[PDB]
Amino acid sequence: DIQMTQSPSSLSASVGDRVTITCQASQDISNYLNWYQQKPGQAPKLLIHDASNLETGVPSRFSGSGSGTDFTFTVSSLQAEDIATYYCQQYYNLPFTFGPGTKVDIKRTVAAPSVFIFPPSDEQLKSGTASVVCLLNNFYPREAKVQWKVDNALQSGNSQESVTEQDSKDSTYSLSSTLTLSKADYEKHKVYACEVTHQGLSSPVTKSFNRGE
Amino acid sequence: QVQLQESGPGLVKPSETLSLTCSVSGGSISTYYWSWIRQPAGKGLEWIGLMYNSGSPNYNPSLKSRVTMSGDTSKNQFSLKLSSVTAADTAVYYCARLRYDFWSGSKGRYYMDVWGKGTTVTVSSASTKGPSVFPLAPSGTAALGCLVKDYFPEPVTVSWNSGALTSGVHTFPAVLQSSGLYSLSSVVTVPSSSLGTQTYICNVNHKPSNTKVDKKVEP
Amino acid sequence: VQLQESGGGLVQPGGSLRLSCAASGRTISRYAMSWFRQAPGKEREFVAVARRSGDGAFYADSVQGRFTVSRDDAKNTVYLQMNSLKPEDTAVYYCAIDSDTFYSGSYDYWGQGTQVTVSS
Amino acid sequence: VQDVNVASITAFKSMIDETWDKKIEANTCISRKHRNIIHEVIRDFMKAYPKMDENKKSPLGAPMQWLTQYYILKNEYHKTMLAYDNGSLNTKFKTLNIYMITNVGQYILYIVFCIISGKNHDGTPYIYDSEITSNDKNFINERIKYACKQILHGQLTIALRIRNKFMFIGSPMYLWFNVNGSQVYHDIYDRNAGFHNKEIGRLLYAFMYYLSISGRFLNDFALLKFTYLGESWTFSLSVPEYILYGLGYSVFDTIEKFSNDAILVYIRTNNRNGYDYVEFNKKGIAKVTEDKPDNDKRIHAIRLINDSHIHFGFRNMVIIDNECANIQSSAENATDTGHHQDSKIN
Repeated sequence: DIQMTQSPSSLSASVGDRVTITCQASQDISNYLNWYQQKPGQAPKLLIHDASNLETGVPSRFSGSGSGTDFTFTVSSLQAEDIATYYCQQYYNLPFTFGPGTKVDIKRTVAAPSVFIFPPSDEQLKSGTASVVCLLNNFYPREAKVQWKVDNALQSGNSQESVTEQDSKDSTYSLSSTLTLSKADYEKHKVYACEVTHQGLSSPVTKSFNRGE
Repeated sequence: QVQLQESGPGLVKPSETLSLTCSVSGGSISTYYWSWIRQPAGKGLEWIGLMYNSGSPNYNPSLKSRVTMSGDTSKNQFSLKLSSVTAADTAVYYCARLRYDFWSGSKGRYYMDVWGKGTTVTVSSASTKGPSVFPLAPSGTAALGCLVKDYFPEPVTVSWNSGALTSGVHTFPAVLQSSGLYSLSSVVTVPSSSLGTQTYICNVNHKPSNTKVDKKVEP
Repeated sequence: VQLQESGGGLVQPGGSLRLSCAASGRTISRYAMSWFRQAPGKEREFVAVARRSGDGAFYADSVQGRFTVSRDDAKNTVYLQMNSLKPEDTAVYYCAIDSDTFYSGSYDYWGQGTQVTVSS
Repeated sequence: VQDVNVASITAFKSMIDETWDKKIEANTCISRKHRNIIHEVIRDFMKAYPKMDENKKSPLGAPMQWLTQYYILKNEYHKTMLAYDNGSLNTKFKTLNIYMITNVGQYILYIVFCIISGKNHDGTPYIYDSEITSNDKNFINERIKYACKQILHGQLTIALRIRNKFMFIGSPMYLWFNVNGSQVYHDIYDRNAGFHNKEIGRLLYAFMYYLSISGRFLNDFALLKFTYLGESWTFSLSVPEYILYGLGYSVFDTIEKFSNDAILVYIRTNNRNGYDYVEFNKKGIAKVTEDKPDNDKRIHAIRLINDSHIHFGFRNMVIIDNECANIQSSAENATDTGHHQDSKIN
């Protein structure tokens, strides 16, 4: 079938910047190309049909052009709500085929994360497992480091992380780190700490608690 | 007002048949063309097949033997059946309206402009398991949440105060633990003066197991 | 590895300054460089970061549009152009190396800091 | 100097009187005699002032002579029509609107008089006189698209309130200037679920569905080409009667073939409940030399035989059934029976 490529695979731009995405077809497809915008957690939204014709209601900052094999999608003034993955798709031959997609991220000012720690709820201990949750709330850039220390002992291989998609309003990220422990190993220690580093933090931020206290 | 909604079992054993249904409102299925599109977690979009207004289906040659698409005019629905499924079929499945255009060449122009919300289907031999909800108790701005642990398969819907509390909510994407059970946490930041004045309840919902849990978070 | 800074001083409100930070013993081209400042009786707050060439520069809300951070990898020196200075900018400005190339903010090595004073 | 066919005006006036009190029931449809009258009124309206004046032309090529008040008011057929019989038809027309129509005479008179007066259902003209020489392609296209769409949408509003199934008057071919039929199809049906009902506006659906899958200009894929007063249209399938009647084309116009495919050109009814047709095979101009039938018997339909959507040529849908309740409008109920009742003329 006809294969689609998109460049770049991802990009970061500030609000107001001019962003341009390229889409290439493995063969001539004339202008039989669509452009979709898939915001996080939603279905793809069709923005442009026939390479250059906007759908009804699409903001004028979106535009597209191209005919043949190479195609261009441009956002004239990037907005914070435009964080999404943009796909191109051909309908010149069956089967319909999509491109790999381009991730458009928003660049904003640095915001340090707000760190919170949560001890295991009393109900969970009755199951033989203990989950210690550390929260990093509303920060930018995305890069951050989380280290677990129980009785000042660095942990490894017993925690899992999860990051939300970029927010469509303040353009921030949120990260969680879940330290999963058995009840046996949980009771052998007292202080449970979560150390967080981020480029907006001059010194590592630590949030800890004492088991029971 | 064309609107689509997918429906079907969220779990299918390997080599068995996936069955999905797309319910159409605001118009007859005999009026437009339709299509099925699926997207695995974190990957791109794959066009499965289309169906004309006459019910005649056209499938993707990659799946050209495993797929069957048919329409039900009496119920205003159309179905998707996928046989001999493997892990490669675990994805979010969408049905869409395929608007057509034949006034710029004999080669038809086709656009998927009206999409459904999508349904998640997981191909696995494991059984469905309901989640365990635990509160993340707080200790200017405070943070609290719920811990949705040990469930299978995806997804889980979490709301706060039956939809009243929306701003400041972060429901993290689920993680797959070494036990094969998913786990997620949903947090929310509130003013510190409201921990004793306002009541906060998280509404966890797990369709594959018919599990609805309302957990009260309190200091 | 040592970070020597210079360029501070006294300025009228609305003036401009250019800070510099040279590095010794290590090449800054592979690491990101951040600028911090500390007013008397306050914590050390973030100002600007200059990641590797091509990875962009990021700023804080209080300094966005007024300060510009740049780097000279050949001379192992980073700069902080400070325009439209206001008395709230009076602090001791430090420069730090992010020891992590993955930009997690492992600020191990710091500079001695230079004094910036904005008053009439 | 203008060619004014007064006979169609008299036949139209008689048709309104005979139908002014006929209530529109669930299956009520416009008879063949009345359709041929409506078909002739619109075609005679265009031939009265067929071309624009050289000093007041549209640079876009839009047929402003049938869309603007400047040309319609001096159209001698329009002038004779609105003044016929002490202007009685104009008196009846001024009392009608889309939301009060209940009888056949009201339905026919309002829709046709709006077309031959260049007026939308909201009273606004199709094109303002100041826009005759307009160069704004997109703006003019929107106005023509609105007029063409609203003629069909307005009748669907009537069909939904009355719950009628087969009342149908088409948009003439000149009102499709740069209009996308596929767009008109989706625009109307995406916006009113009631029009999708299986018992509501079936001939309106069959007219719009056909035009949604076959464009006006098929270029290299065109097998037939109709032309009347400079207005051209191409086809690659069979052309059902509701298409030629709706667009306003006649089998006695300029029919051009671009292939060696055989076509059956139905022209009239016969005494055996059948249809007389003329067959053409070669490329070139297909001229029907037969006499033009009267309004009671005239037929405009073409069945295409291609051996390289076939239901469009089935006998019982390519020709509108005289029994209103037995009119076929889809491939599901498409039948091809009764060919022994027809007759070839060649």
